[PDB]
Amino acid sequence: METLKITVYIVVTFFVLLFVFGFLSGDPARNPKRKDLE
Amino acid sequence: TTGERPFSDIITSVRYWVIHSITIPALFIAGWLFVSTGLAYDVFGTPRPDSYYAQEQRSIPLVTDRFEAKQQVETFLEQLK
Amino acid sequence: NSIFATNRDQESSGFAWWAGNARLINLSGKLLGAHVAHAGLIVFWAGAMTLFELAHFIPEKPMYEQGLILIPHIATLGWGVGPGGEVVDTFPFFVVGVVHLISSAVLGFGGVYHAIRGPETLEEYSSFFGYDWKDKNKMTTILGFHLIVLGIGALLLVAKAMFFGGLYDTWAPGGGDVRVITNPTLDPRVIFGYLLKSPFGGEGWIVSVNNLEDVVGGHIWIGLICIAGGIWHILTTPFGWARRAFIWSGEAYLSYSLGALSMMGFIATCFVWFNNTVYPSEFYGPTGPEASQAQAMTFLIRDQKLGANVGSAQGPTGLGKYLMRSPTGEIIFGGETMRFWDFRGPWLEPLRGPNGLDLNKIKNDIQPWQERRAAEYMTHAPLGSLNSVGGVATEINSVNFVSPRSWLATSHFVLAFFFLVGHLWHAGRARAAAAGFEKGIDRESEPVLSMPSLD
Amino acid sequence: ANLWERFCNWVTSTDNRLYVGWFGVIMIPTLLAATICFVIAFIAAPPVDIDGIREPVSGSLLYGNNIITGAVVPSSNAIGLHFYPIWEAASLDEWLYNGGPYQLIIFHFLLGASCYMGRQWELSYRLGMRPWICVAYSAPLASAFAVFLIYPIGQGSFSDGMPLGISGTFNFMIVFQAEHNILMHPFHQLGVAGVFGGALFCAMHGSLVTSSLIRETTETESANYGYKFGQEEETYNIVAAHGYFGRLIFQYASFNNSRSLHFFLAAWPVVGVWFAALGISTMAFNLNGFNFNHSVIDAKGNVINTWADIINRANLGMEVMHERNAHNFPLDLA
Amino acid sequence: RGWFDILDDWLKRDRFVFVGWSGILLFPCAYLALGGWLTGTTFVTSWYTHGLASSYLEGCNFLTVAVSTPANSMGHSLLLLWGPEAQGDFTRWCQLGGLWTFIALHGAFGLIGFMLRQFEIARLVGVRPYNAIAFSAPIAVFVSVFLIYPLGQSSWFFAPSFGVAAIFRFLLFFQGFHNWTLNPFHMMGVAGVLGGALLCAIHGATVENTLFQDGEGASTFRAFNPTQAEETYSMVTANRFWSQIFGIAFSNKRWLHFFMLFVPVTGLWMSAIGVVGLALNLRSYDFISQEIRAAEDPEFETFYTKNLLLNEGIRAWMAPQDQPHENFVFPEEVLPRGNAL
Amino acid sequence: AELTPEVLTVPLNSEGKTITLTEKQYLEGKRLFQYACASCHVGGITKTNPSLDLRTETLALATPPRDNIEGLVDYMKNPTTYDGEQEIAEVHPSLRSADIFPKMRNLTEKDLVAIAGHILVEPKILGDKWGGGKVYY
Ligand code: CLA
Ligand code: CLA
Ligand code: CLA
Ligand code: CLA
Ligand code: CLA
Ligand SMILES: CCCCCCCCCCCCCCCC(=O)OC[C@H](COP(=O)(O)OC[C@@H](O)CO)OC(=O)CCCCCCCCCCCCCCC
Ligand SMILES: CC1=C(/C=C/C(C)=C/C=C/C(C)=C/C=C/C=C(C)/C=C/C=C(C)/C=C/C2=C(C)CCCC2(C)C)C(C)(C)CCC1
Ligand SMILES: CC1=C(/C=C/C(C)=C/C=C/C(C)=C/C=C/C=C(C)/C=C/C=C(C)/C=C/C2=C(C)CCCC2(C)C)C(C)(C)CCC1
Ligand SMILES: CC1=C(/C=C/C(C)=C/C=C/C(C)=C/C=C/C=C(C)/C=C/C=C(C)/C=C/C2=C(C)CCCC2(C)C)C(C)(C)CCC1
Ligand code: OEX
Ligand SMILES: [Ca+2]
Ligand SMILES: [Cl-]
Ligand SMILES: [Cl-]
Ligand SMILES: [Fe+2]
Repeated sequence: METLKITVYIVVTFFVLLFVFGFLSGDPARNPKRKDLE
Repeated sequence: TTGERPFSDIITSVRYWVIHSITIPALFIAGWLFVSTGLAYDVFGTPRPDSYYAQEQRSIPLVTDRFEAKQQVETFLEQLK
Repeated sequence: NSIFATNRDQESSGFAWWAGNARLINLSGKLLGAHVAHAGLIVFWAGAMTLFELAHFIPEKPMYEQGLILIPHIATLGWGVGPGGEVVDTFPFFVVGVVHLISSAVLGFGGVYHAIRGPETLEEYSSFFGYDWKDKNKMTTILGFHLIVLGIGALLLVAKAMFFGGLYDTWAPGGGDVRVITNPTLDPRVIFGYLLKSPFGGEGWIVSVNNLEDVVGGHIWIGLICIAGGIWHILTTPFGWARRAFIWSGEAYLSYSLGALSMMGFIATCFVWFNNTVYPSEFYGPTGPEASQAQAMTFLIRDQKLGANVGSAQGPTGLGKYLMRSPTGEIIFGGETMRFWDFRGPWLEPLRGPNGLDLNKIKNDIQPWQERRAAEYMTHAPLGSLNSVGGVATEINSVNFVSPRSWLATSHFVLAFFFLVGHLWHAGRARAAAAGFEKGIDRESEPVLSMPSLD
Repeated sequence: ANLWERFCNWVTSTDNRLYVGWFGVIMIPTLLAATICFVIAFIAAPPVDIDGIREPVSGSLLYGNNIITGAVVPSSNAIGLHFYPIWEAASLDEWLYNGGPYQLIIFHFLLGASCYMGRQWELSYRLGMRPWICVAYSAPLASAFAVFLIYPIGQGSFSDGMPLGISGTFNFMIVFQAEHNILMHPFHQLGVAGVFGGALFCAMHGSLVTSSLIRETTETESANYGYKFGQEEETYNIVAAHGYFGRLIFQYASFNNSRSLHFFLAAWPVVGVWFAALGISTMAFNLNGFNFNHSVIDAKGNVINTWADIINRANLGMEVMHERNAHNFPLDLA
Repeated sequence: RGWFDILDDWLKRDRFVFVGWSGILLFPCAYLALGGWLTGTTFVTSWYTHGLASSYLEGCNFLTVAVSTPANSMGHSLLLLWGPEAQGDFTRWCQLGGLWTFIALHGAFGLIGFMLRQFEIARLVGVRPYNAIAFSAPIAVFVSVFLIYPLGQSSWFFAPSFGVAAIFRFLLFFQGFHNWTLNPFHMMGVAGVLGGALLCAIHGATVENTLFQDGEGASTFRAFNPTQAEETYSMVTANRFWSQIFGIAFSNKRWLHFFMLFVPVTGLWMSAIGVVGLALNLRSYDFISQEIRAAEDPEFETFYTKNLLLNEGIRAWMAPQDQPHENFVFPEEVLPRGNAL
Repeated sequence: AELTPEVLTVPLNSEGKTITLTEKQYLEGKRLFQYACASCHVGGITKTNPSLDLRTETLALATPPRDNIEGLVDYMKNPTTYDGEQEIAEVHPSLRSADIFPKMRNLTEKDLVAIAGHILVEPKILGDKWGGGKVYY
């Protein structure tokens, strides 16, 4: 169970970091019109 | 447009409100008096607060006979002393 | 001469009447007006409602029996009450109400002024009070002023608790009373420990705060954090990473605040439903868990008086009728209230030992005041109809009661929810508007038409 | 371009058959976990002690259920609102007895569905659309949050969350009526107007547009071939449609502005269902439906029953029977 | 030339309220049904039929007022004012529940009138009569629930009474006595209603969020013209969005709108069929395999058996007051109850 | 039916003496009962001990008898267990315990008589419903 817990924690952390860094990676610019929004 | 005068023209006119400052309060008051004189009870056969039961009974005057229903209700109404 | 002569129409603004307030986005003077006048409305309500409550208040009768939500807030701050939350003086309630109501005239005055008489835009009048939503430095500066203002407000709670009479403490030794807090918790491991705990059962995140020392110390931290952050924002401008992360516009900022207020609303809902420390049950009525626990206490007491050995009484299912174990072994009340074993309250804690409810204390030490309180709470459970018929849904008319906890939880859930909807609406719109397609697709330049087919 | 840049480009790509996106990076694993656990549990899970009284309820197909009676059964009342992941159990056998699958499924589902909503915003932004489809979806989403999370919170237990099954749903509904008189609550009433109205307006709109399709086909072919995907011109005569509906009621009850019409189609069911969700979410804190029990009294003081009192008798029947072994004390307080 | 054609001309004139031949049936029947309901809920009792107060006059509110069904002893009497029960006495007629048959029958003919109006107007304007066709669903529902159902039961007494709370009672009765939630015909009905509301919402939202920019206003409603030839929103963009979000999408607007007709209409029709079965107590009450297992095995429990215990509660607790003509007396000791409650 | 003087005539004591309550007295008693008692005694039952109700026959068999005005007034000043054996002011609302039960604090002799009057009159109106619980709702 300890191994399962750690495995899930790492998995969840991995995807959450994808979400956060993903939306930090110039998201307003990812549209088909006005890109320079900073 | 359908040929009649627009509602917005009618309900913003002096003629309309002259007519309806009489008729609206009159209908409203007639309704009030239909109830306040107790006529509403008599027309519809609705029990007044003192007409659901005779003094001691706790049994509902339920109609149990299709064709003598008229008489049964009449009997129930007599039993209200 | 014309009805379209002003800028206050769809023809000039691009917004219909039902979106009328959107005409104010770049009219900083009238917008200031709207905001100050609105703040007036909030203050007016705090004032008028308190006086309404007081006029209707029978001081010896419990507050929670009287549809009060504001007097309980004032009482929790230590004003007007003594031991057990008894009302000793209604005048502090009168003062709070009057002063809010008088202050609302001033805000209302200034709001009306700025909205219809004062300068429509502030930029040509003053570069200090004027602003451009897109001016990132000016935005963080005003944010900064307000952060300092909020920091101060938090320190005012601290001041009240520490120097100006204290706060109502339901946990006060020997019974609930107003207590001066002399040793606020400053240890960041305790304070930020709350922020890191699970929101789930038996943990409850910040809603679990259970002593005034933690509450007061938390506000010392919040006060200083907010003041430091206020200074930070007046002295800095947003870093590159932040510039590229956000949308920079009035509507975007509105949307961020909407998401924040939604979150806070949901938090407040849970706070008033579960917490009996900053929402004392003396003032707000028992929590749902509390009243459920209180029922079990009540029948444990009655049946034990009759000769029942409550520790050994086996219920129909095999579990103890009065007492059982939690999943980690603590002795807890039985029946459906098994779910509520995380409940903690001053009437119950004296019966608690290291392993949970203590059979010897239950047999020997239950005081008449505990019996009274459990009975009171069991019969004031936060259940009732919309028309304020107290009790279960099948209860007959007789008792005029809905718990303040229910009024406050339901209202704030509804508000938190619509505020999330508002956040989505304005966040989506702000994105669309910044990118330039909030009004629809350019027929001559339809983006999907330049994309390859999916299949 | 570095590896992270390429990854971000693929994630947010408008050319993927199914859009991924950042909300999708959370949505995909959470929905797959919920779905897989749901399917395995619905087929093969052993009985679950939902009410914490050591009286296990069988939900799965292999343990004697059909499609209609089967469910993933809520976690134990002994658990309450405690977080019960697999790793908090001594064994899978314990986790199963206590209704662990239910927690795993509902939490992954709620997170996944919340991200489904974000994903709808996200793709709209990538495609240069207006942003509010996600706002419409917030209505059913809010309703799911109400029955799986908010109700459990208010009542103190996930054992009171809606079961993941057809008969389990009906159970939830009947108990809810007994305990909240939901029928007599104006927010549920708004919900009904929302869904009856939604279905009415769905049928109405569908019938009116169908009624006014421009002739483009012969009798030996489907009228649907008269419209070609992506054509510029409208496929029906809205003037004819309006001319019919305006005469059916009266001219001004009929929409002539298609934008106004389609906004109304969005708003009516969405607003009604937001209220439905708020009904459940506020009844979660026991502010219940109207109670007119014994509201009508005669001159002597005799109770004169109304239909509300008859409803109350039905509610009592539900109340006294539900969870027949769980209550030891006279009042059902959660 | 000729009175019929002259009458036809006048009936079909384009006025604010279209009349038509259909109006001769529709207007009086709809008016009397609505007026019957307002009159009964305002002034009329249910004391002699049900032992119930049912009007504002007696102290009921909007939620509790009703026009109640006649007593069970009336059977399926038409209960005409001049019939052998009321014998032309208006007051007695009201007290016997005559307004219930009044509203049901005038309401039925009014519905016929409305659907004829849908046909009449469609023919005159020159559109296909799909709106009338769609209206067959409300008609199937009304007829099955307010006519067929009580006609299979003992009397009109068991039809729905016309009232908010009264209708709620009808729902709960169907749960406790018919196990109506278990019925797959009701389930299809639920699917059509919820699916219809879903389609309504999703289509409305989709159009409103794939609009072309056809004006400079931030409020986008003005930028539409009733006579414009062009689609106001992008079908192509809508299709891509849903294909990528959900996996499938409409590509054909005509199919889309026909499907919007099909779903809620079919759903209502299915629920009507189930109610026709319930007229005869032909319920989906039980699963036999479940009952055989449960009877032999006192540890076997499902949500299905849990719901039947609730139903048994409903029947025993509601029956004596809900069915006063039966004169049920259930001693306290025979009432099914779990522990404590 | 109506609320007659006959209905409002209840035993004043155990010796056969009665008082006729005024309509006003009854309504005040009902109001005060709701105010101070119904949280536990709604409809004639007792929520914190359902074994003891407020039915006339039950009050008649209490010690001392409680099926009359004077017995009920005495109960409201100095409540006892059903056998008369223990004084229960400390856990039951009374004038004697108006300090810990504040809703009792300003009740006069006329107030208690009114409450007592309501308790004896209710069953004469409601029958089995009074003290009957949910079965009779
Ligand atoms: C909190 C609520 C609130 C507030 C503070 C405002 C504020 C404002 N709105 Mg918005 N609005 C609101 C809600 C609100 N609105 C709602 C609910 C709708 C939909 C009906 C609208 C629709 C709308 C539209 C379409 C427009 C506005 C506009 C405006 C601004 C100019 C109004 C004007 O020119 O007055 C002219 C009216 C008067 C002079 C009549 C008197 C009004 C005063 C303020 C009443 C004061 C009463 C008070 C009791 C006085 C006591 C004072 C005492 C303290 C001494 C103003 C800042 C306009 C705008 O944006 O300007 C550029 C605009 O076009 N509003
Ligand atoms: C946080 C908000 C809040 C809360 C929790 C309460 C709670 C309470 N109030 Mg107070 N009050 C408030 C704000 C609030 N009020 C406001 C804004 C006013 C000005 C009208 C008042 C004025 C007031 C008076 C005069 C009284 C109370 C009283 C009461 C009590 C009885 C409530 C009742 O019976 O409601 C009945 C329930 C309703 C009327 C239902 C409201 C439903 C609304 C209309 C729907 C809201 C949905 C949402 C916001 C709409 C969004 C639409 C969407 C499409 C965008 C209760 C303690 C009474 C009391 O006991 O005083 C001692 C009393 O006499 N309140
Ligand atoms: C958000 C609040 C707010 C803000 C930012 C402004 C901003 C402005 N006001 Mg407006 N006003 C307000 C609210 C506000 N007002 C209120 C509540 C009233 C009613 C009293 C007014 C009545 C008013 C009038 C009649 C006029 C203005 C004017 C001005 C302008 C110049 C003011 C100045 O010279 O400052 C310098 C002022 C000081 C240095 C003194 C400040 C001392 C304050 C009062 C005490 C500080 C304590 C604390 C922060 C108060 C917190 C209160 C809180 C609890 C609510 C500027 C655009 C003028 C204008 O627009 O010119 C055409 C003008 O004629 N205001
Ligand atoms: C109303 C309050 C408020 C607002 C609106 C802002 C707004 C801003 N701040 Mg300031 N800040 C504040 C208060 C506020 N601040 C206070 C009180 C302090 C003192 C501590 C600071 C100290 C501060 C610093 C040092 C910085 C900012 C920065 C910024 C900017 C970007 C922030 C950001 O990206 O957040 C979004 C957050 C992230 C992108 C990080 C991820 C956060 C995780 C994923 C969320 C976890 C929270 C969870 C959901 C719930 C909480 C519980 C949790 C503990 C478990 C933005 C202008 C930055 C800036 O540009 O300054 C010039 C910056 O460097 N702020
Ligand atoms: C089209 C309009 C319309 C329709 C369809 C109905 C329909 C109905 N009414 Mg309503 N009614 C209406 C308008 C209408 N009403 C209006 C305007 C009023 C206010 C005056 C009323 C007031 C009213 C009351 C008070 C009642 C009804 C009732 C009824 C029901 C029974 C009627 C009956 O038995 O008639 C029988 C008569 C006919 C069907 C007419 C037949 C005429 C034939 C065709 C003549 C035959 C001529 C022949 C061809 C000649 C051959 C010659 C040869 C011998 C050589 C039925 C549902 C009753 C009901 O609802 O009870 C519950 C009831 O009590 N109605
Ligand atoms: C201001 C009203 C408060 C919002 C309430 C929620 C209703 C509107 C949102 C529904 C979401 C549907 C999904 C998206 C559908 C969608 O995409 O809509 C799009 C539609 C048109 O978009 P536009 O871009 O033209 O306008 C919105 C902004 O850009 C401002 O111009 O938005 C509106 O019409 C907003 C109208 C608000 C004005 C009032 C709305 C009426 C509701 C009032 C509440 C009364 C009911 C209470 C009684 C029970
Ligand atoms: C802009 C605008 C608006 C708004 C407005 C506002 C929101 C405002 C306000 C306002 C306000 C917010 C106000 C106010 C006020 C107040 C006052 C005026 C006061 C006062 C007071 C007093 C007089 C007092 C007294 C007393 C005392 C001292 C004691 C006890 C008793 C008494 C109570 C008697 C609107 C929507 C229309 C629209 C258009 C624009
Ligand atoms: C007073 C008090 C206290 C305390 C408190 C505290 C100390 C606090 C806090 C707090 C805090 C410290 C907080 C917070 C927060 C945060 C947040 C809420 C966040 C956020 C974020 C966001 C929203 C983001 C977003 C995003 C992303 C994710 C990525 C990209 C993009 C964006 C940017 C959009 C206590 C409990 C002891 C007790 C009682 C009282
Ligand atoms: C039965 C009958 C008849 C008849 C009758 C009629 C035709 C009547 C009528 C009637 C009517 C025609 C009535 C009425 C009425 C009404 C009312 C009573 C009303 C009301 C209302 C209201 C109260 C309102 C409200 C509301 C709503 C709805 C919603 C929104 C808001 C509000 C809140 C505004 C005849 C002689 C043939 C014969 C025998 C029997
Ligand atoms: O777990 Mn499911 O159902 Ca809510 O109330 Mn208490 O807990 Mn049980 O009883 Mn009734
Ligand atoms: Ca203009
Ligand atoms: Cl229990
Ligand atoms: Cl159950
Ligand atoms: Fe459409």
